[PDB]
Formats: sequence, structure tokens, C-alpha cells
Amino acid sequence: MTGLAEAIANTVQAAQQHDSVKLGTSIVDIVANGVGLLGKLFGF
Repeated sequence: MTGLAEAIANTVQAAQQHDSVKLGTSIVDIVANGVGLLGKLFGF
């Protein structure tokens, strides 16, 4: 699928991992944690 990180990256544009730090469990552990899965696939 293409909605594993896209969905979370759909708010980071304005949130930038900010508002999520105060509200969101499947968002704060995806942009910093979940990203660890793609980091090796791509590089970041």
C-alpha cells in the first residue's frame, strides 16, 4: 500500500511533528519510528 506513511506525511506539512506530539499515537511513532522501516529502503 501507499498509505502507510503518506497519511502521516499528509499532516506533517503543517504540523511538522508538533501538534502530533500532543495528540496522536499512530502519528508520532510513524514519522520518527515507522520511518525506520523506509529509512533502509530508501535512505531517509
